[PDB]
Amino acid sequence: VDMYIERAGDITWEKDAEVTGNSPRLDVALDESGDFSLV
Amino acid sequence: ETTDGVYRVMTRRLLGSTQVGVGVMQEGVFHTMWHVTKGAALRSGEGRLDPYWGDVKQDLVSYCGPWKLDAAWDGLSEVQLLAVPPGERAKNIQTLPGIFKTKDGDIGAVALDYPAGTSGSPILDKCGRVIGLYGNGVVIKNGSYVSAITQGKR
Ligand SMILES: N=C(N)N[C@H](CCCCNC(=O)[C@H](CCCCN)NC(=O)[C@H](CCCCN)NC(=O)Cc1ccccc1)C(=O)O
Repeated sequence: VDMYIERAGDITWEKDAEVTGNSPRLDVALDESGDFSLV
Repeated sequence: ETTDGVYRVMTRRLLGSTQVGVGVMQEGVFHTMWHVTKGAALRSGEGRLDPYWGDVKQDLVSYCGPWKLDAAWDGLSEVQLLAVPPGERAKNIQTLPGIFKTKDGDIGAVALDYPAGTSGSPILDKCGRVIGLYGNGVVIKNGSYVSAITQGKR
């Protein structure tokens, strides 16, 4: 009813994409409501 | 339109047109995160997509069929977030996943920060396969955001 979708592109790997972001290892828990929290 | 690809999830119930999330159409099934639609039916043009499966704890939901995406991070190689941010064009962001360590096992995580309306954007491996959805995560001691690589079961 109230929500609709519209296409935004193909699902493809991009050969010349930018590389960024860290790779942290984090102790987390997942509760019954689907929220992660930091341990 | 059941055309494969990545989609914005929009609503007109607030001010103007507002993007609440993103999802993946594959094999006639639309895949997104539960907190985006809250399991509500969706429109695709004149047609209707009814929910089929979902799970609040996984924070995933599928429409028109069961979950189809079964590729998984290999634990070693870099991936690409295909970020679809509100009002901005889709762009691939390559990164090396970190790791959420949980009592039930480890899963990959991407430390990339985007508006909440980017929830549901797919994460891809080098072969172009969707290895999970972006948008369920935590906030680190630095104040930055880290999302799990949330994948369903097929
Ligand atoms: N740096 C940031 N927050 N980036 C985020 C990026 C959002 C993209 C992901 N999509 C969401 O908007 C999801 C939606 C909620 C799903 C629950 N199943 N938010 C999150 O993943 C986290 C959950 C933290 C749970 C801690 N127990 N909440 C915040 O970050 C909300 C928050 C905001 C500020 C302080 C503390 C929490 C943002 O710009 O909102």
